[PDB]
Amino acid sequence: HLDDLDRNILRLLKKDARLTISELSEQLKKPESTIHFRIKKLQERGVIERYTIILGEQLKPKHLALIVLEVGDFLERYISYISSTLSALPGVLFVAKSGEDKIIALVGKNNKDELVKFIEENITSIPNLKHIQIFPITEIKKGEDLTGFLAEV
Amino acid sequence: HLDDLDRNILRLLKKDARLTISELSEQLKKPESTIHFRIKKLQERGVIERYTIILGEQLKPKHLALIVLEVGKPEDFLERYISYISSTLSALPGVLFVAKSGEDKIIALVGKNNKDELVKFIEENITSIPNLKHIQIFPITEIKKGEDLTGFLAEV
Ligand SMILES: [Au+]
Ligand SMILES: [Au+]
Repeated sequence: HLDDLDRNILRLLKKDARLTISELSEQLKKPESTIHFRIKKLQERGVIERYTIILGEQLKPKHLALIVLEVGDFLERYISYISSTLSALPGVLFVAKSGEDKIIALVGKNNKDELVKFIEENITSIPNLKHIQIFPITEIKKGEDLTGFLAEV
Repeated sequence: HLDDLDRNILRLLKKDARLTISELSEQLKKPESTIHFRIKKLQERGVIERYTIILGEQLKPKHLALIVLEVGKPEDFLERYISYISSTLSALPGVLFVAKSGEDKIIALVGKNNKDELVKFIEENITSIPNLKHIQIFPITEIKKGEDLTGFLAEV
């Protein structure tokens, strides 16, 4: 399906999605036609799903915590309720189900006491409620751009 | 300092960064030269940090897991030991995502294609790490907010 030309195109566009057809041709030493037709195929077959931007600077939250929460058939539904409630809240960047059972959230605020207060009013406050682990993120070694990607507004 | 027009431009670009200035000016009802200037300015200040693509399900990992490691004992040695495990993990295929929590934990996001490749991954690269007090594995069953994370982090 994908050969090395497709993969090289995708790698360049992951670093800088502004790169035009003549630019990729000059960087990849392939004719402009060839590249044009490859890109057009990656887009029609959904391999490139979407073009977006990474936010930097004053729009990445300063303090991040990862939270894993465990609730104690009504169960499918209660996790659905908690997770839509968390999804609607500002500074909640990522929400996922895990097993039956569990919710993973990444939350971010600009003040650490604001992040404590937020946990504490919106998460530790959920009824039935067996366990919660909070993992404040002190540094990111790989995937630093994730915050700028998930960050809203 | 950001105003409503700054935010509105960013929202649309976060939506679809293929949107050109003339399309943004039509959608926002602002002269083209204002949009243009605002975009150059956000790019210069690093508010728009980077333009990227999100990969489609052919290149996304089908099975994702979050891993939480807690080190028992490697204080200057703890810091250095975590760096070592961080760098070892980062160099591995499928590793999305590595972060340090507090002085003693490593958080990783791993994608593979089966259950299975993940089990085999944990056998080989996680339970082989010496001096770990705790290992937790949280399979991602369903992403509710942020589903395009794995298309963003997917390596090719
Ligand atoms: Au916290
Ligand atoms: Au395992």
